[PDB]
Amino acid sequence: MRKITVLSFITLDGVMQAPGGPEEDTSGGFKYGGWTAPYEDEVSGKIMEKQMKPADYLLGRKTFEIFASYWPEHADFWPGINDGTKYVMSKTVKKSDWKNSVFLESLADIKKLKNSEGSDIQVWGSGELIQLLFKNDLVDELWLKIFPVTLNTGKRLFGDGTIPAAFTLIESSVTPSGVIIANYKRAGEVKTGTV
Amino acid sequence: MRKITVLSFITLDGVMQAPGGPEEDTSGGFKYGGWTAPYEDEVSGKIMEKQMKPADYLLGRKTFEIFASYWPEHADFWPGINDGTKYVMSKTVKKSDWKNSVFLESLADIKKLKNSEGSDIQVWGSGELIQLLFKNDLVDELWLKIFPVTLNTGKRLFGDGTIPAAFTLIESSVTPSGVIIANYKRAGEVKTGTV
Ligand SMILES: NC(=O)c1ccc[n+]([C@@H]2O[C@H](COP(=O)([O-])OP(=O)(O)OC[C@H]3O[C@@H](n4cnc5c(N)ncnc54)[C@H](OP(=O)(O)O)[C@@H]3O)[C@@H](O)[C@H]2O)c1
Ligand SMILES: NC(=O)c1ccc[n+]([C@@H]2O[C@H](COP(=O)([O-])OP(=O)(O)OC[C@H]3O[C@@H](n4cnc5c(N)ncnc54)[C@H](OP(=O)(O)O)[C@@H]3O)[C@@H](O)[C@H]2O)c1
Repeated sequence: MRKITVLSFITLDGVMQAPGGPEEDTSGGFKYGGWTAPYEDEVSGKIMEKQMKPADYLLGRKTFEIFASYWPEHADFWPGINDGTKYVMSKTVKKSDWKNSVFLESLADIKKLKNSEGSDIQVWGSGELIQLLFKNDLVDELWLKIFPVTLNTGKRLFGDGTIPAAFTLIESSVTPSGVIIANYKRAGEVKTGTV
Repeated sequence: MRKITVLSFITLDGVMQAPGGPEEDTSGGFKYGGWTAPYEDEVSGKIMEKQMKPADYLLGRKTFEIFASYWPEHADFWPGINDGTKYVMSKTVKKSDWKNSVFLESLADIKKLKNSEGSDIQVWGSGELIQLLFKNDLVDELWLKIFPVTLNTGKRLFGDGTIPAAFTLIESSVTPSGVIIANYKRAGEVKTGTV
């Protein structure tokens, strides 16, 4: 069994659509593409230069295609995304000219990939796919960056597929710009009591 | 002009409902009341102590009635809520047995209270009222406790009133139990660039 970590940038109110630029995702007429931009410093760059080390990858087709239009030309900056296998969930795509790209189609195939032998899997973007992974408790770890911003609309990290579940805060950090780094571990079932 | 702070206990996915006990709020058949119970410790107690200093209060009727059923009999632990004036939004309750209870019926009333002179206003619970506050940008600070848990359903802090807006992280820390204390300051507009 391989470990699956979901890495995500989110607003205070859990929005994750289009962090990196105004046209990254125009779904719904979303007007705040790029909201992650004003909050980038150099300690953040180091923090997730460590989070960008070589692994394998699991992606929704849309996030795969966003990545495939950029990163094949910037392997200097992120060699992990280019050298590691990228398993992509899609029914409409079967091949890519980006090397080390395998296309899966089912929950069953994701289960086989997790069972199979190989390096730990990273998930980036992939909100819809993440809903599928959450609903089947396939997500072993969460690396979140929470930014000091609220947006009403936009795709959400905790959406349709969220289940009730408990986590452990492995570690945390703060950013000179006001971003909270929070890395959680899956910890079984939700406990209730009385205060 | 008084400082309206909103204080709130939220899950990773931002559920606000019924933090303290299994029957605290059973709207929707919510089965996870008391989700903050396993996560309370000494450090949380001290941070609350600073947050429970004598202030004025602004509540939704429901949260006021939950508070009234318990807090007038425990003025030793939380004096401020008994001594301070409680401004309660309702069209249903015009008077209460609780000392220092004033009942407001409209948005204008909340603004006039804000325009007024007095102790700074604290807001606890009151998710629906909070929605009204957000929609008109009347909230100036946010003191959140984020808990390492996820629940699907439930009343959310950021809901049908959340508006796009920027914040400044004015403080943050972590409890040994794994909760993240994040206090934020309202900071003008949302900025987008290109990473
Ligand atoms: N905040 C961040 O960390 C971050 C980082 C990067 C990107 N993003 C954003 O992430 C978003 C990615 O777009 P998206 O989440 O809407 O789509 P996505 O998950 O990246 O990919 C959606 C596609 O993946 C396939 N798929 C996903 N789930 C499936 C399922 N449960 N069953 C069968 N097929 C499934 C389908 O492919 P087919 O149609 O081909 O069959 C589906 O159309 C964008 O908004 C992007 O800006 C966020
Ligand atoms: N996470 C935390 O920190 C925390 C702490 C304590 C409690 N809570 C939870 O907060 C929740 C409080 O219940 P709630 O959020 O449903 O309601 P609420 O905001 O506490 O009060 C509901 C009542 O307030 C009045 N009201 C609120 N907004 C109004 C508006 N825009 N216009 C006119 N009147 C308005 C109305 O009174 P009338 O109907 O009387 O006219 C409404 O019925 C509970 O679930 C509680 O468990 C959370």
